[PDB]
Amino acid sequence: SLAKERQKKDNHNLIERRRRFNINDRIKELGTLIPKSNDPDMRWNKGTILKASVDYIRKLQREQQRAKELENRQKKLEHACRHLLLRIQELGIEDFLKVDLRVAKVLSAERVEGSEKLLKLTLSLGDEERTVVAGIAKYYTPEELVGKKIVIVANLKPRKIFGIESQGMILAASDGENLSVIVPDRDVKEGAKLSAALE
Amino acid sequence: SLAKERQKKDNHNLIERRRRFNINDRIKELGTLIPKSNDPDMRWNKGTILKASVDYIRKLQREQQRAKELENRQKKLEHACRHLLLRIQELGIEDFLKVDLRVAKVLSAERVEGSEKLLKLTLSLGDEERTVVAGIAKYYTPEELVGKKIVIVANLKPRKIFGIESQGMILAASDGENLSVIVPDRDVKEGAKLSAALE
DNA sequence: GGGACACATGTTACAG
DNA sequence: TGTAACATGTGTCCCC
Repeated sequence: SLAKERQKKDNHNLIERRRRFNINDRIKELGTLIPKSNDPDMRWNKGTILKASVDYIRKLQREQQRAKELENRQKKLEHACRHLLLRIQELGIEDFLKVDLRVAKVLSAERVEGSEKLLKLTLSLGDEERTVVAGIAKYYTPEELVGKKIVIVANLKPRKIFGIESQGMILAASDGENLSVIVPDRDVKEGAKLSAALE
Repeated sequence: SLAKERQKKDNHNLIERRRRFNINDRIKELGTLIPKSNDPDMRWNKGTILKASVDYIRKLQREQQRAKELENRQKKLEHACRHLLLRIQELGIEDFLKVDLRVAKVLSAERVEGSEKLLKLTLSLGDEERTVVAGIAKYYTPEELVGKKIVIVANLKPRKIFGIESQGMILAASDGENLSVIVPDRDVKEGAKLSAALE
């Protein structure tokens, strides 16, 4: 029974060589996130890299109560600014036409893997077609707006989002724990230009 | 020499045994801080606690930088509204505009059990209510103060004493022989913001 | 020469 | 069973 021990040992070896390389490479990542906090006076070993990760987390847990009070405060200041701006009416109509608000008919509603926030969807502006990413996952289901037409912003530059190119942006009114999209009352031909000036 | 051979080993073994104990006891301590894994049936092996803490820090770093941006924005608002209300820009008046002195109204005052000289006030600023503690019980009765409009420092950091949170503190002046609160001369609406009188 | 490291085996749990 | 996850003890390397 010697030919088996030659392979039973070679199997156990690369089991641990995978486990060793796994943990020791995961500690290396931790070393990149911790702050230096000092000059080259202490050598970064696993003993200290871990101790630093613990000490780093506890400090971050201490700042948690401060941020909770800021998010509460911003909900109150956003409500004030929302009402304050209501009495500043100085938009030049030339500066409004710079923005091209357009009606778009939805074609795809591809959810995005590993993401409970963003939804990928292919829109159609008539002749032109675009793909836009929308952070509306937790509220709007994908197979809900397929075929129905919505209002977006067109004159934008294509920017990669979550590894996806999104040339455009979707309008949405929010109320915190719930948000809606913008939708034409009566059906119109998609790709239509929104215009405030009366003709 | 076979003793010196073992003595070199028995020491070498103990030095390493103390090293692994340290970097394993950190992973244990690192596990006490990682939150629940959304699965009440989960195996917490080291390779995952390291992976977990890495991801848990990458997430806390984003949340930290977010509040870092928010407090900057909120600080910018206070700066704008502060320079708004003071049209005649004066350099020497600075260091005092930072103080938000306002006229409040004592809705209800009650003595605090266990304190000889403390008083729990319930101030109204018109817009909102406030609970402020002041140490003037040895001089003012709770029956006197009700309805009396007092000037208070309405933007002091909330300091908790006697388990009650004093949101700002009232103004008082004492000559040593006596003590009085600071009121406005003519009757003005609650929540009126004091300012320097000059032209 | 002592502290940190990676590597090859002995032990336990009880997977898949 | 035979992995998968934790354990110990020994040899190479480092410092400059």
